[PDB]
Amino acid sequence: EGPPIKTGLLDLTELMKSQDLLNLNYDNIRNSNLISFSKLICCEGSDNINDGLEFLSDDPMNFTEGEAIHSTPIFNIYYSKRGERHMTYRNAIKLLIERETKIFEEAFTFSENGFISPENLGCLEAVVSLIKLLKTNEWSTVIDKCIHICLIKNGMDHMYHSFDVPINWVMFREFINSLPGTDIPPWNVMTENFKKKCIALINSK
Amino acid sequence: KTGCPEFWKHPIYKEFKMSMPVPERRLFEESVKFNAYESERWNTNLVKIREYTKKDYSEHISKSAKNIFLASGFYKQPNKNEISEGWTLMVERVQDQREISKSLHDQKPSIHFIWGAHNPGNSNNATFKLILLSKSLQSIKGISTYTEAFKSLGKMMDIGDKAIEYEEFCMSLKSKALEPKQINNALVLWEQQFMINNDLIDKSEKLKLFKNFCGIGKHKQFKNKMLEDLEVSKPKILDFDDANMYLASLTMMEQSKKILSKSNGLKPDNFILNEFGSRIKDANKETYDNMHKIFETGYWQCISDFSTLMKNILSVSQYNRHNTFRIAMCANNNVFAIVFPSADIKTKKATVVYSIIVLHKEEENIFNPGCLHGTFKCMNGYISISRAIRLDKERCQRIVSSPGLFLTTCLLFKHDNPTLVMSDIMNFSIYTSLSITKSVLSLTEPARYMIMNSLAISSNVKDYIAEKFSPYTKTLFSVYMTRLIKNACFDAYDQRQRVQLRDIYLSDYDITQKGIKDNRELTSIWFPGSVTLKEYLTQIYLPFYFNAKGLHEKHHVMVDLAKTILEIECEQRENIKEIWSTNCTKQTVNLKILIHSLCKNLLADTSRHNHLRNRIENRNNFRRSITTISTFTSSKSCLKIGDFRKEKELRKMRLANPMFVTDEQVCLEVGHCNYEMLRNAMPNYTDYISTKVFDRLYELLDKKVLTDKPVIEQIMDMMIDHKKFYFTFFNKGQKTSKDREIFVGEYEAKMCMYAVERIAKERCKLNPDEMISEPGDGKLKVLEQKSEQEIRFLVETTRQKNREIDEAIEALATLGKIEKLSLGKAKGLKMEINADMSKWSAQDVFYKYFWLIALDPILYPQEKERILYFMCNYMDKELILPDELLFNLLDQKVAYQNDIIATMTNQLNSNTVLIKRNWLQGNFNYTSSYVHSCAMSVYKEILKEAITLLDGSILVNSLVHSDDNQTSITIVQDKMENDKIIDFAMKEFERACLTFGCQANMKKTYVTNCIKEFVSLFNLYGEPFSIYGRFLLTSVGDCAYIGPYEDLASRISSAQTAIKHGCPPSLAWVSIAISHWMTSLTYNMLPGQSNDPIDYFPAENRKDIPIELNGVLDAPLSMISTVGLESGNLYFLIKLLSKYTPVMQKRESVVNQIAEVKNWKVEDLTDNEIFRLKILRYLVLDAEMDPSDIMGETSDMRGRSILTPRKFTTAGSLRKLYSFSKYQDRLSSPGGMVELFTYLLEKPELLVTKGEDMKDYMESVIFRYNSKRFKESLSIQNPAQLFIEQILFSHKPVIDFSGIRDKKEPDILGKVTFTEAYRLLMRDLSSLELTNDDIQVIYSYIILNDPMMITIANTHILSIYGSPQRRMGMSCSTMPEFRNLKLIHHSPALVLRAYSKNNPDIQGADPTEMARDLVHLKEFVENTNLEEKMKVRIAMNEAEKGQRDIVFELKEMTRFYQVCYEYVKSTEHKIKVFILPAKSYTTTDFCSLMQGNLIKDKEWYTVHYLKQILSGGHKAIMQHNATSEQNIAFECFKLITHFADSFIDSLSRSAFLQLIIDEFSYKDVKVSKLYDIIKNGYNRTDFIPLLFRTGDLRQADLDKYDAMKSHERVTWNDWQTSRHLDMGSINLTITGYNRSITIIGEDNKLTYAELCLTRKTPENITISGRKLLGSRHGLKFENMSKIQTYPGNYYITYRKKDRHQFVYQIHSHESITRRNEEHMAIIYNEITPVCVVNV
RNA sequence: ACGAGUGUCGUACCAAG
RNA sequence: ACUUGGUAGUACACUACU
Ligand SMILES: Nc1ncnc2c1ncn2[C@@H]1O[C@H](COP(=O)(O)OP(=O)(O)OP(=O)(O)O)[C@@H](O)[C@H]1O
Ligand SMILES: [Mg+2]
Ligand SMILES: [Mg+2]
Ligand SMILES: [Zn+2]
Repeated sequence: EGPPIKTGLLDLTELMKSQDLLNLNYDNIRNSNLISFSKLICCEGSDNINDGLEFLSDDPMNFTEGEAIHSTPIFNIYYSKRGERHMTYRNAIKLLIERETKIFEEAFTFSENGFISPENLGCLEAVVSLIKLLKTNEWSTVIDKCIHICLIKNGMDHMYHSFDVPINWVMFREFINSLPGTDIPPWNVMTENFKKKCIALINSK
Repeated sequence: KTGCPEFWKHPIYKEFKMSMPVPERRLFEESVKFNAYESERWNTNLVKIREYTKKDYSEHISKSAKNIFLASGFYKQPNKNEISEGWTLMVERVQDQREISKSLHDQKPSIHFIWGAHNPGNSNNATFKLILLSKSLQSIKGISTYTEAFKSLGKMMDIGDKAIEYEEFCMSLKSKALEPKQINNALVLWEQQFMINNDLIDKSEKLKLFKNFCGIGKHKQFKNKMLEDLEVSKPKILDFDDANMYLASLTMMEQSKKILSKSNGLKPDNFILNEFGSRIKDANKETYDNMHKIFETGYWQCISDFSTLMKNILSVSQYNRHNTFRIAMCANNNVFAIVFPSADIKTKKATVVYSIIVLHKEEENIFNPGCLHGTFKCMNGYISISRAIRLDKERCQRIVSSPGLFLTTCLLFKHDNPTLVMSDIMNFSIYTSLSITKSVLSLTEPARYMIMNSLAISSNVKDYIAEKFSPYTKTLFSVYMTRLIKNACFDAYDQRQRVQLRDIYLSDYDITQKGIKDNRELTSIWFPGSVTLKEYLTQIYLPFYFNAKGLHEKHHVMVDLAKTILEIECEQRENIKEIWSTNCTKQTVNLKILIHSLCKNLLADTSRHNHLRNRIENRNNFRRSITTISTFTSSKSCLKIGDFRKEKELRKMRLANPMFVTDEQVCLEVGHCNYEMLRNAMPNYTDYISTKVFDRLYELLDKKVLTDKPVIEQIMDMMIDHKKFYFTFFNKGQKTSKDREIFVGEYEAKMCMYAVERIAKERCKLNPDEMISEPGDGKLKVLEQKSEQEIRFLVETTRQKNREIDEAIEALATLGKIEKLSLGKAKGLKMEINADMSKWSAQDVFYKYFWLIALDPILYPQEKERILYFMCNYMDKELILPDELLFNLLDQKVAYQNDIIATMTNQLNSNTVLIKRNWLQGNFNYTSSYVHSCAMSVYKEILKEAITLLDGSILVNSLVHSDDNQTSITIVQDKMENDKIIDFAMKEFERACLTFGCQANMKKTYVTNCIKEFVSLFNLYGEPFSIYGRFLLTSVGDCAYIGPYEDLASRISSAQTAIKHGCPPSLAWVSIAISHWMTSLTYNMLPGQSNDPIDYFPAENRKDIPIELNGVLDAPLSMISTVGLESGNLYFLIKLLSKYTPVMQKRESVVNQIAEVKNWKVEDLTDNEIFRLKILRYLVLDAEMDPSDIMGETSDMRGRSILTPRKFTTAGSLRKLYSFSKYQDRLSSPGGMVELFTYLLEKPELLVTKGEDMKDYMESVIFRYNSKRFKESLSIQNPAQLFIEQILFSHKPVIDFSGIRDKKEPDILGKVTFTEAYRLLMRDLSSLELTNDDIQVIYSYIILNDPMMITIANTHILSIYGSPQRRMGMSCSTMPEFRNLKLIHHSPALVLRAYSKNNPDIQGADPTEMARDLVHLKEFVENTNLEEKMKVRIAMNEAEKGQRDIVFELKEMTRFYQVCYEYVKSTEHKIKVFILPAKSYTTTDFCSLMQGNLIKDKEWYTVHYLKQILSGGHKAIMQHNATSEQNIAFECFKLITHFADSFIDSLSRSAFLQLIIDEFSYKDVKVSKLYDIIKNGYNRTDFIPLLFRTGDLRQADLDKYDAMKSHERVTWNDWQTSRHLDMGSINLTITGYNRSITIIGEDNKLTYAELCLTRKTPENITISGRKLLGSRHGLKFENMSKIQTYPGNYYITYRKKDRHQFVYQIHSHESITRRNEEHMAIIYNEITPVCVVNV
């Protein structure tokens, strides 16, 4: 327990509490979500993502390897093995960011133009302002952090802290139920949980 | 002080001695007289006897092991051909034993009901429905047997246009509450009750309707039955294997599905939805959709209508004259019932007779489950009438409670299965939930074992089907289910091959991923579709728990059980001649093998503890008084032998049996036998009665039989004083197809068996805190551990034996030789034998236990002689036939053809049968378990010898419960194929069981590859598994009807137990909703009913009322599972805390938020909040209002309930008690009860204890007889009678509510009703004052005092939900470091005993921890001002009255002790094993896993916390000396250094570490403080890199580090990736004085080693090698690859020493070659080189 | 009729005419 | 066999293993 360690947009103190990112396997870190990485971002005005990663280690890590076992109930064991020179924690974090930011931006396109498109920006403003008013529920902060991360990667970290709340609570329901849902991404369940909780809470309110 | 000389002359001992060889007799007699306290060594006798029998044991082991080459691999496989042959044999046997009927009209009703959809057009008015029914009955068109009677019935219920007059007459009758009032051709007696009008019905038609149709009086009374009237025939059942019968059953099922799958045309709106729909939908939307679809179907309406109609039929079955009938209606305006006159339903074994009538617009639109009598045309459609149905109270209760069972079954079978159709599941579930007959039990009970054994690798299921399986198919659904079971058994084996193992992710410390793959390839059993393996096992095991308990009739079940016992006894008498055998004869024991195994096991067990006798004495209170042992002072039943003519005797009649009729009694009337005629008709009848254990102890103490001596001395004296043992039996009443006999014995037998059982228990490896009848879920973890170990053994071994093969094959992969090598590699094999023993207690060789007493080294010769004398007498016990069975057999009038009961009782000359070899059920659990473990040890030895014959590797594990056995075998060999090994293993398992007198059950024993099945618990290849549904279903069918809160609490506990076994959250919410709904139905508490509390308390809805006051449970599913029944108060307090905490403290720990409570104001509090806070302050933390009168109550007799309905106080049960007469004598005395009260007041500890000596125990028993609830615990509470109590008498006062601290009659009668109780409770609570200080006390002693509640509150407050994950590695976990979360160490009873006696060192507690427990209790008492308030109240009352009131002071003391007991009990939270998605290493890990596992059914999430949930407190900061802080610092730095080395860049590691040291904190202790502690300690040599990087290293540290070379200093310059699989770079360095070695290698090739010395000579080289490699380095050196050698070099070599121990040396090439080559010339232990050494 | 059953039972009981 | 009147609270029930 202690004050956060600010090395770029990363928070090493909050890395200490991220138990699923403390794997010593290159494949496990590489194949994580943006939710696991969202807890590490406290940029507070950072326009890039590849500065704090210089504080992450560059030593080789382990990677998984499989092998069949000669037994009557056949099965395959998967163990850890010393990786190559390019299997480092920093490289795994970079690959995680590169894949997951793209996946999320595709999941929150909301447009025929793209993620940065002004209509998508207004939709994201409405989504963030919903949580600005409605008390933070258990499935909101994760999305807020992911949106902030993807805005940093898209070069408009400026247009996240400049969010101005535009309230008629009946309008929210329509805008949200018509909001489309993903199928392939880990947000195939997350964003639907968010919509269900938000519509239920605004109905109660 | 003296032994028993009588034992040597006993007939049983002489028989036992003459059956043994002469040397064995000498050994037994020398072992009995052996004194381990006077011999040179304690094990002189055991070692001598072990050596004497060693040769025979070795010969037996070797001969059994050599059979592995004689196996053929042809074991019992449950393929389709064998199942078909077994089925054919079964059909022949059942056709022989039953009368098979191929005709359809012999079918019994599958469901005792017919149903039709409601008419939306017609009105739902009772009078209009009655008029419509009357018009429809009269207009029946056609002619039949009862058409005229039905039309006459319709006529005699008409009212014409006098509906208004009928309504006013009914209202007038019901207002004041007989003479029938002529309305219009109707003799109305009451609302819908009519009198049979003789003018409207013909006499012949009336007789036909009431005798032939309803069975009312058609029979002849028992006094008039003659020889030609008794029925002799076999039970008639339908031909289940007939083609036409099966087609008819299929037609019935198809029609039921066609009619019942329609929509109701309504909107689903009920209690379950309106109360728990949000939670169910949040947990899983598909479950909400499924239940919403269920509510829309005709199935739900049909079953709800049947339940409601049954309730309305029962409610009017009280006052029925012989010439009347009643009409019952329900919410369906087309379904009615005619209730026919019978006995009062609330009388003994009374039945109800009804006939269902349905009006339907179109024919064939009738639900007819084999119950219809006829469909006749009438005006405007058709009218269907069913046959008359007679039912008893238990079957009516099952019908009433059916809807919850149906909903639970439908939702359990459909959970997460899109391939299943809801209609088929609903059809099957409605037919299995409304079944109240033994026809489907006879299929559900054996289907489990049949299908599980057919799915197994090897099982004996063919002979089970051919010999034991016997379907009992009286209904068409029975035929359908028999066909389903047959198809499942046919398909089980050929679909076994569709199960696949999950990929195993192991990491040298844990297995992250394991289990069975979840692919829907298996074929569903009960309905079309596909299921996974887990869903297959659920379908197999689930219908066994639908069955109703207690469907057996005493008349037949008593005779059945007596026949079973007597048949076993007669078979043993006339066919078991030899006691000892050597060819595995049934019911014989191999003498020498048994003796040797017992000697070896006793030597192993007694060597592990040097104070075993003291453990036995202390753990079982052997030196304490008899009154301090719970089992000797309980309310259980025991037997008394004597002369009880007066007690049991409760015009003359003669017996029906001609063999017991005197010539002067012929001119009399025949009557049912009772005690008087039984006593007169039996010459050698021994009299007996059943009393209570505590009352028997009271009587024995009063008559000076028992004294105040230590209990063990009294037991030893009783073992020789009590020579004749008598037992009786009764039917258990379990849900199986056949009942279990339970034996009740005397008190003295209880003492004698207690001593032996406790002696044998301390050697067993079972948990002393659990019971045999209730195995704990901790075994669920044990299984897992074993499996994991075996998995590792399978991975390391095969790999180790196939490394060379794989390497060569791979080099050749980039061919005939390839397959030649591949067939020469060692293969692995996994086997799981899941076995049960057949007739564990009945067909057992008791004589073997004799040796277990003779060979015991912890007993004296006198004690051994007395125990063996007791066992000899026990082998002479006599079983008393119950008087009811004798009544049954004395009124037959026809001699049974082959009567075993008459033969074994000398034509009923006596009522006792001598039972010799059958030690009765449950009397010798631990002794038998110990001998079973010895048998398994012998079997393991046989397997080890057999496998080492093949030069393979083996690992055998064996878990042994009472008789349940689970043996897991892992084998790795390259010799023979696996089927031969499996066949050998099973043959040797059977032979090992037969050697020790046991026998494997052909019904439950089977063999699998990847399925462990211990007691109701599964291990699916490393993954724990439990059928959680059996906890949900049992929560619906089982209800004691004690009260609303009691039933609700029991059901919530069942739901919590189901959650702990892996129940998905949506199903748990469904179970909780169903529990609440059923509890509200039973006690009329639904919105708008009589007892609805919503409008009596300041609550908007039921969520705002505590569940103790008939509210609903508002708590997260995480709190219920981890706390349970205290989650409502905790959640309410947390909601308050969140509501009234400033926003600057909203996201802090619960402690910091509670610290701000003092700034609250009571004025700005909602009335509901004040109400609930007052309840918490004065009803939970105090005893302001008594739920019942407390005089005579003890400290543990106050629950968490507030409104407790009264129950039965059976006077018949009480008058049998010897101490009750003494209590009644004392009560009717001038100054007896007041003197007793004064004595209790002078010695208040008797309120907590119950007397630790004779006089105090008797006084306490007499005092407790005043409790009025202790008397209700000694009485009979029939669940059926209590069920009809809530229907017949709903407005009767039942609650003994008595305000605030004293401010002809029905058997159950209270003082106020429920609504009056609510009103009085509100009137009294408003008189109390709540202050900010009171709220502080509430928060301080409900949350702040218990670390567990603080943790739970913090988890609810600080939780942050994270990434979704998939369940792949479910594992068992307790709460890590839970002992830090225990505020009070000891049990509440011990803590209260210590508090009352004011003594930290009591006869059962540790004086060190009891002091802390006492100081906790004293702090609670002082801070809540409990004692001060009690003293103030006592003084005020005494001043007001003038003289001291003993009654008031005694009541105040009782309240004080009950409050203290409840507070101490509220601390203990029995968090047992949980099943969690991942492995738990800390408390935070456990809480996060448990919280994230209980929010969605599809996936589990990751939960993080803003702050520390486990904040340091009174149990966390305290209890930690200097070494604890030392370990904390060590853990902190071990963690931080490696975290920096793993996740921090090299150039920023030192700065990061400096920041960690100077600024952060670990476990609430500053890191700087920890670093200072480790620098100022003797362990700084373990943190040299840390000291060097910071700069605090000294030359003294280096001298200390390199000065430990004296003990060969071993260091690992690098960690291996996996040290068990041998992966990762091996870089090892060993150093001593003037010698060092360094070894480098990767995986299994040690690349090289360097040996630095000071004298380069071969002698120094070898001595240094031995001294270095012999250290504790951890490198194996035998798992490394063998290398070639070159001359002049030195090599690290390994060699075998103890078949598992190895020697590592350094040798030369010529040395190795010479020694190996001379070793070849004559197992084969050769020096194997591994690595090269550079000297 | 219904419940139970290869064990004779339940299928209310009593009195009076 | 039939009519009238009267009576009826439980399976009087329950083991070992904590
Ligand atoms: N309800 C019980 N009451 C008393 N002892 C019991 C009870 N259930 C089990 N036992 C004890 O556990 C042992 C195991 O009984 P189990 O139910 O496994 O059947 P069994 O008597 O061995 O016969 P089988 O397997 O052939 O039906 C019994 O012999 C008895 O000692
Ligand atoms: Mg058994
Ligand atoms: Mg068993
Ligand atoms: Zn930012």
